[PDB]
Amino acid sequence: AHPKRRQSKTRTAKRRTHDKAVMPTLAKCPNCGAWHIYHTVCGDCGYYRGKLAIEKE
Amino acid sequence: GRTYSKVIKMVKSPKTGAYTFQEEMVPNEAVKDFF
Amino acid sequence: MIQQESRLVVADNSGAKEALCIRVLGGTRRRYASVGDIIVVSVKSVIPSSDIKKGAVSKAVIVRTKKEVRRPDGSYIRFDDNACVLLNAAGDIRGSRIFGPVARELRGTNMKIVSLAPEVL
Amino acid sequence: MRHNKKFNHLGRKAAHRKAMLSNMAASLILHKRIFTTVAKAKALRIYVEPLLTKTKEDTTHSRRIAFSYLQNKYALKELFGDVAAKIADRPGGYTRILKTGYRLGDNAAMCFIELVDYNENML
Amino acid sequence: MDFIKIVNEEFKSGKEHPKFNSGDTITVEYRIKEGNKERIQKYRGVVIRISGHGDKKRFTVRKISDGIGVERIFPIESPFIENITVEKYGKVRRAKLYYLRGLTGKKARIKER
Amino acid sequence: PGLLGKKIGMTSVFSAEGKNLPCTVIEVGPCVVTQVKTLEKDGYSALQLGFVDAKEKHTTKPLAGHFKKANVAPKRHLAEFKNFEGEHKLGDVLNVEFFSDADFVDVVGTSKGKGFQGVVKRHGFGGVGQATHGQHNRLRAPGAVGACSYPAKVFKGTRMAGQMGNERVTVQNLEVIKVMPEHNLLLVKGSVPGAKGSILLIEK
RNA sequence: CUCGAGAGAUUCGCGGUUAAGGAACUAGGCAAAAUGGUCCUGUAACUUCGGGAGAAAGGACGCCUGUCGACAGGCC
RNA sequence: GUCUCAACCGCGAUCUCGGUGAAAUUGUAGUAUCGGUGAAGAUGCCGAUUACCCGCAACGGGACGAAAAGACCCCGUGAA
RNA sequence: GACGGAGUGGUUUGGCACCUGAUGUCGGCUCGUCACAUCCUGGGGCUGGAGAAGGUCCCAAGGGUUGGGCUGUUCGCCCAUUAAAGUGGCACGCGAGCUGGGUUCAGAACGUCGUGAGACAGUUCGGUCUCUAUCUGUUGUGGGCGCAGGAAAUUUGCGAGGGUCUGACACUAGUACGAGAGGACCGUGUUGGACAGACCCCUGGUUUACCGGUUGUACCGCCAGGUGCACCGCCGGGUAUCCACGUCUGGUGGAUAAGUGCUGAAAGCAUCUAAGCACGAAGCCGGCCUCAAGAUAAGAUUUCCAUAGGGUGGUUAAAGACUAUGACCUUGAUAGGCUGCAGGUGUAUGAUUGGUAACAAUUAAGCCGAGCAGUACUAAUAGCCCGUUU
Ligand SMILES: C=C[C@]1(C)C[C@@H](OC(=O)CS[C@@H]2CC[C@@H](N)C[C@H]2O)[C@]2(C)[C@H](C)CC[C@]3(CCC(=O)[C@H]32)[C@@H](C)[C@@H]1O
Ligand SMILES: [K+]
Ligand SMILES: [K+]
Ligand SMILES: [K+]
Ligand SMILES: [Mg+2]
Ligand SMILES: [Mg+2]
Ligand SMILES: [Mg+2]
Ligand SMILES: [Mg+2]
Ligand SMILES: [Mg+2]
Ligand SMILES: [Mg+2]
Ligand SMILES: [Mg+2]
Ligand SMILES: [Mg+2]
Ligand SMILES: [Mg+2]
Ligand SMILES: [Mg+2]
Ligand SMILES: [Mg+2]
Ligand SMILES: [Mg+2]
Ligand SMILES: [Mg+2]
Ligand SMILES: [Mg+2]
Ligand SMILES: [Mg+2]
Ligand SMILES: [Mg+2]
Ligand SMILES: [Mg+2]
Ligand SMILES: [Mg+2]
Ligand SMILES: [Mg+2]
Ligand SMILES: [Mg+2]
Ligand SMILES: [Mg+2]
Ligand SMILES: [Mg+2]
Ligand SMILES: [Mg+2]
Ligand SMILES: [Mg+2]
Ligand SMILES: [Mg+2]
Ligand SMILES: [Mg+2]
Ligand SMILES: [Mg+2]
Ligand SMILES: [Mg+2]
Ligand SMILES: [Mg+2]
Ligand SMILES: [Mg+2]
Ligand SMILES: [Mg+2]
Ligand SMILES: [Mg+2]
Ligand code: NA
Ligand code: NA
Ligand SMILES: [Zn+2]
Repeated sequence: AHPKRRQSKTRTAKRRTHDKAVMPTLAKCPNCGAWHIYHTVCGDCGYYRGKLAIEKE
Repeated sequence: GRTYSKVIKMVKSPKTGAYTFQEEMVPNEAVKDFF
Repeated sequence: MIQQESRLVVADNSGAKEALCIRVLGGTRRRYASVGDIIVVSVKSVIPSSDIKKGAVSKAVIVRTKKEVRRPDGSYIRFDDNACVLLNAAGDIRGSRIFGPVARELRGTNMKIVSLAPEVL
Repeated sequence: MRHNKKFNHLGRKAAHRKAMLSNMAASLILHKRIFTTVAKAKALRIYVEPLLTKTKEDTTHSRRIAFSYLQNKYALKELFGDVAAKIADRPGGYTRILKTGYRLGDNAAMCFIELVDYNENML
Repeated sequence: MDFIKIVNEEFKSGKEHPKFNSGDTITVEYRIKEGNKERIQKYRGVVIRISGHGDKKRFTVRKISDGIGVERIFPIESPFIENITVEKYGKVRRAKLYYLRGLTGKKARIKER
Repeated sequence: PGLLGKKIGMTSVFSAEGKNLPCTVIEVGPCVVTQVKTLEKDGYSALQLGFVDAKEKHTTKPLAGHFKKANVAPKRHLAEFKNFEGEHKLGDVLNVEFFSDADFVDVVGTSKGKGFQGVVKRHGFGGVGQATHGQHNRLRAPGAVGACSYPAKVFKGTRMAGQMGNERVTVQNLEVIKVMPEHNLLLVKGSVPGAKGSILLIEK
C-alpha cells in the first residue's frame, strides 16, 4: 500500500525507458508534394489515390 | 477357468550371465507359440 | 436429478404418500439419483390407517423424474413429477400396485415393478 | 470473450445506439456526405446499406418498412426520390469511407462517409 | 466442398414420414426390444416442439397417461421409427407450445384446422 | 506416424448397431514428403510433410528453394512425424488410406483462446463466502495466497489468474468411424480441440 | 448535469434470466423471491365485548351484440 | 441463485489513446533463494544455490507493511 | 503386562521474563504447502492364523480421505453413507484475502457482593473491521541486446511442471478348507462412482442481435400504418457465440524397501553374505501430457542473400487488456455490401369475401439471417524507414 522508500534517480529513469512519443506514418503526396499521413486524404490538395476527393474552395 | 495358463522359461542375461526368469499369462491355446 | 432434501411422490400402495430423500447410495460424493437408482428416504406423510408410519426410514427406487433421461438410441423421456417405490430390507417392494407410468430403465434392475405397472414409458 | 459478435456497441445503451444510427442515416440521405469518426462511420455502413436496398422494390410496404427505421418524412421523400434513381444499377457498395485525420479536443480518428453516386470526381 | 452435407448423405438413416407441425396430434410406431423379441409400441400425443437443421430435426411429443404427463423426444431420422400417422391437424399461434405443461383437461384442448 | 488435417465440424450419425454417435469431420488431405531426416545426418529419423497448397506470392525464397529441391508444389503447413514403415522418399504423396487400417487415432490441436481469465474459470476456485451474509467484494476472489512469516513468500506453482487456452492439446484413442478416400475425409467419434478450419495432426 | 475517443480481458458497482432440487446456505431465510387492486362469498382460538379481522380460505375482471351496474350469447 | 454449483447477458467503473493532474509514504540502496547464525522469527551476516538488460497487466505471502508517542497491564509521594 | 528404570520431541499445561513512539486475538470460509507417528488403497513376518473374518508388528506419503441435526463454538453426541471419513506443523498457516456468531468499550436488566460510587469462578438483549501495491514474492505477457555474417522454416532435449484414486458383480466354485455353519487364494472378464481435459452433433441454460402479442401515453398534420418512453414496460419464443445439467477422452522396463531364497566359508556343523547369483511394493527412475537452447556450455538440419528478409501502414480474425499471433492488401474473396441457402419468428401491409359487430378465411406470409456459397459494387495506394517485395 505504501512505498517503504523513495525511489532513487536511477530506478525512476530505468522505468521511463518505455515512455516514447509515437512517430506519425508520413508519406509524400504525388500531386502536392507535401507530407501527409499514409492512407488519408491530403489536406492541402484534397486528393487521394490519384483522384480528387475533397474539392476545396 | 481355462481362459489362460502360466508359462516360464529361463534365459541367460548379458548383465550377469546366469539364468533369469521370464513369466507371463497367455491363453491356454497359445503356449506352443511361446515355447 | 434427485438429491438430498428432495421430495418425491410415493407411487405404490405401501401406505406412504410423500417421501424425503436422505442419501443417494453408491459413492462418496455421488450427487444425483436418476431412474433405477436406490436412495434412502424418510416417510413424510401417510394415508390414515396405513402399515408404515410417518417418520419411518426406508430404502426406495426411483421410477420417474422431471429431468429428461437419455437413451442410447437418441431418444429422451421426461415425466411431470419425481416418483419412487419403497423397498423392504430384502430388496423386494413393500406394496402390491404401482400407480402411473414407469420408465424402461427398470427392465434391467427390477422386474417386479415392470410386470405390475400400468405402462412402461 | 466476444467470439463472433458482429456489431459495435459504440459505448452506448441499445436504445441510444439505435437512435443515433437512425439520426445519422437521415443526415446522410439529406446531405450526400457527412463528417464523423471512423468507428461511427463503419457502424453506419452496416445500418444504411440495407435501407438503401429497399428502394429497389417501390411499394407501400417498402416505404413503410424504411419509415419504421428513419421515422423522418423528409428523409423518406429524398430516399425514394432522387437517391433511389442514382443507385438503381449499382450492386451494393453504395457508400465510401475515406480517412481524414484527428480531432483537436480528444484526438479522435476522423473520416467522411458519402453516397458513391453523388461524388463525380471519384465517379 | 461441403463435407457435412456429404457425410449426412452417406450416413442417411430412416424413412420418409408425412409432414407435421407443432400442435398436431400424431402416433409414433416405435420398435422396442425385450428378450430378443421385437415389437411395435404406439405412442400418441401432441407435438409441442420441432428443432434442428434439415433432415436432422428432433421433435417432442407429449401425452397424459393415467394422470401423469409424459414427454418424449424423437430423432426424425431414427431407424427405430416404423410409421408416423397424423390424427388431427391443430391450430396454434406460435412455434413452441411450452404453455401446455400448465393446463389440465378442457383447458389443454387445441382447435382443429 | 500420421498426417495433417483440417477440422471441418461436428455432426451426429446412426451406426449399423443402431446407436447415435457424435462424429467430427476432418479433411486429412494429401501430404507430400518435403524432407527426409536420417540418423547419419540429423541425429534422428523422421518425415517432414506439407499439407496446404500455397501461392508463390506467399512463399519466401528460402522456402521456395526448399520445395524446389524436393520437386513438389509449395505447401503452407509443415510438420514432422516419426516411426513410419515403408521408407517413403522425397516428393512422395500420402493420403487418407494410410488410416484405412486404423482402429483408434490421436489428434493434436490448438485449443480455442479464452484470453485472460480469472481463478474461478481458469482453475475452478470455489469463491469466497456466499453471495449474501456479509459479503462485500470478494465473490470471485482467490482467497489467501500463503502462510505467515514462515515461508514468508508465495510458492512457485501457485494457481492464479492469467492467459487461458490457445495452447497445444492432445486427445487420445479416438475411434475411427469411417474413411472416405474420395473426398480425403476422415470420421472420428467425439470432439477434438480447436475451432473450425484449424490444423490438426492425426497420429495413427 | 464543463473532459473526451476507442476497445469490449480479469475484477468490482448497479441491474436481468436460469435446467433439476427447494433453506441442504447461514450465528440467523441476511438479501432476494413471493403476496399485493376492486367487487362478491366466508372468516378460528381468545377477549377488557371494543376487538382479534383485510384473520384464514375462495370466486369474477378484456372486447362486441342485444336486454332490463347486471343478464345471456359471441370474439381474441 | 441463500445453497448443490455455477453459467450467460446490459450499462458504469476497468484497460488503450488525447487533455489536465494530486495524496498517504520516503536514512541511502545495484533490494534473489535456502538452511545456519544472531537483541533468541534475516533482502543486507556465513556457506552454498539460482539469476541476460528494461517494462505492462493481475494477486496479496513478507518488508515484525502505513496510520495513532498501546485504551489492556504496571509505574508517577501525576490528574479529573 | 504390575513394581521399577533409560531416553526422544517440543504440538498441552506450566517455569523463566530474553525481542516487541501497537508483533490484530476464537471459530468458520477461501487457498494451500510440508511431515509420517498410515485412515483407505499396495508389499510382507508372526499368530492362541482350519477356511472366512481378525489381532500385532514391519516397509510404504503416489493418489484419495462425505453430507446433515445441535452448539459461536474447537471438541463432542446423533442421523445416513463410504474403500476410507488419518494425525500433526506452517505467528494454535492464512482479517493490507473474507466474515464478525464468541471474547473485550460506552445503553439496559437479572442473580449475587458492597452503606455507596460500583463489581463479577456469572447471565441476558443491542452495539462503525480503515489504506489508490514502492521493493520483494507469485501468475501471465512484451521491448532490447546476445548467440563470432544476415535471414525463412523444421527441430533434438539439458531440464521443469502436470498426471498417479477407487467400488460392485460374473466365472473358476458352492469347489480347496471345514463333522457343520460357512467358504477361499491364484487367474480371466463385465460394468460403475469421484476427478481432470477438450468440445457444442445431442439434452439443457443464456442470448439489452432478432421475431411476435399486449397495457398506458405522446409524436409522424388526420385515418389507417408505425415509432419514442414506462426494469429490455410487461409477456412468449429464440440462431451464432459463451456454457453444464450435456458429450467424448484419460490416470500407461530397470533399480530397490520390508521381506523370500540358492551356493557358501570365516567358525569341520550352522548360516540369504563375507566372494558371487535369483526374486521382491499404488513407492524411485523411465514410460503418458505440456513447456523447454539466455542449456551465455546460447545445440542440429534444409534453403535464400552477402532485393534475401523485415518494420511502419491498411481490410480484419474462431487471436487479443495493451502487446503478440493468424489470414489478406488489386495477377485480390480480407471485411462489408449484393445475390441465393441452412436457420429464428410465426402468417405482415393492402385487397376481396363472410359476420350486425368485436373478428375471421383467401393471396403471396412478412421481417430477420452473428452461420454457409457465389460475386470486385465499397474499402484494402509498396508511399516512407532498416537490412522489391502488401
Ligand atoms: C491493542 C493491541 C492489539 C491490537 C491486540 C492484543 O490484544 C490485547 O491487547 C488484548 S487486551 C484488549 C485490548 C483492547 C482493550 N480496549 C481491551 C483489552 O481487553 C494482542 C492480541 C496481544 C494480547 C498483545 C500483542 C498484540 C500484537 C500481537 C497480538 O496478537 C496482539 C498487540 C500489540 C495488538 O496491537
Ligand atoms: K523466507
Ligand atoms: K443460441
Ligand atoms: K464478400
Ligand atoms: Mg511506462
Ligand atoms: Mg479468444
Ligand atoms: Mg458460489
Ligand atoms: Mg459488510
Ligand atoms: Mg458487494
Ligand atoms: Mg432454477
Ligand atoms: Mg424450474
Ligand atoms: Mg441448516
Ligand atoms: Mg451448514
Ligand atoms: Mg428481509
Ligand atoms: Mg462500459
Ligand atoms: Mg491519459
Ligand atoms: Mg532464522
Ligand atoms: Mg534468510
Ligand atoms: Mg505497522
Ligand atoms: Mg507510549
Ligand atoms: Mg515452538
Ligand atoms: Mg515502530
Ligand atoms: Mg513408517
Ligand atoms: Mg493462527
Ligand atoms: Mg482487517
Ligand atoms: Mg495478513
Ligand atoms: Mg453499563
Ligand atoms: Mg437492531
Ligand atoms: Mg472491509
Ligand atoms: Mg449449434
Ligand atoms: Mg437447445
Ligand atoms: Mg417523449
Ligand atoms: Mg427503454
Ligand atoms: Mg419522460
Ligand atoms: Mg556350509
Ligand atoms: Mg497493391
Ligand atoms: Na444491597
Ligand atoms: Na451472413
Ligand atoms: Zn497533396
